[PDB]
Amino acid sequence: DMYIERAGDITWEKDAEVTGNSPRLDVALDESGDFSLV
Amino acid sequence: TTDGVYRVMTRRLLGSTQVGVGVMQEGVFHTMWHVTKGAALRSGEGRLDPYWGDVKQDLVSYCGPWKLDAAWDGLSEVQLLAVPPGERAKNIQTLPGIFKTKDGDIGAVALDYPAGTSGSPILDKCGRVIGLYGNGVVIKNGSYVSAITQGKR
Ligand SMILES: N=C(N)N[C@@H]1CCCCNC(=O)[C@H](CCCCN)NC(=O)[C@@H](CCCCN)NC(=O)CNC(=O)CNC(=O)CNC1=O
Repeated sequence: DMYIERAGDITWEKDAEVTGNSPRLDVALDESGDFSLV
Repeated sequence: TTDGVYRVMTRRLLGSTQVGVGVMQEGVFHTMWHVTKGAALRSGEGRLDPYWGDVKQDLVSYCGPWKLDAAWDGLSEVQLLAVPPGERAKNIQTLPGIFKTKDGDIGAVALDYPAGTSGSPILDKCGRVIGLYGNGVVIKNGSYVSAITQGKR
């Protein structure tokens, strides 16, 4: 058994950190729902 | 059952453990299949039972059909409202990458977070959830790149 606890609202924050790149990858998705790098 | 982002908790480990993230919208709770594996969730004195799921999409709805229909424009920046275990929800702006597959392309965010962060929503500038975070690959640098997982309503 699991339980949920509220973590906040779904809102866009103007003063948000900007980070992370934008890679372009060829990937395969198998029947089990796992992504694979191709 | 109020709208917003919720933590998926469980006392089945050493104690309080956050297994993933979820989004409640229009009375339906949206998380990723691998987080709950369809298990029923407790919302206080009331329970929530799975309504729809697809292991391939790694998504699952509760109390109703999938309600998230917003899509990334493939152009604008978006924000990952990451919810790490024991850490306050933080908005992380970023520009999605591309997962190039045989069935088309999908957005991907190159953000690395604890395993318990699976299911944290990804927002557009308008505030609409355009997908869920937690299902991706690990790139060359040991990085983690999660796909912008979105279902059909
Ligand atoms: N390691 C990183 N740089 N970042 C991940 C972030 C993870 C965020 C939350 N997402 C998940 O938990 C999902 C759940 C399963 C969904 C797929 N059905 N897991 C992953 O996507 C699979 C994908 C591998 C399959 C590729 N074919 N990644 C891995 O396990 C890599 N982790 C390890 O090896 C050891 N674990 C850790 O360190 C803890 N977690 C990480 O650190």
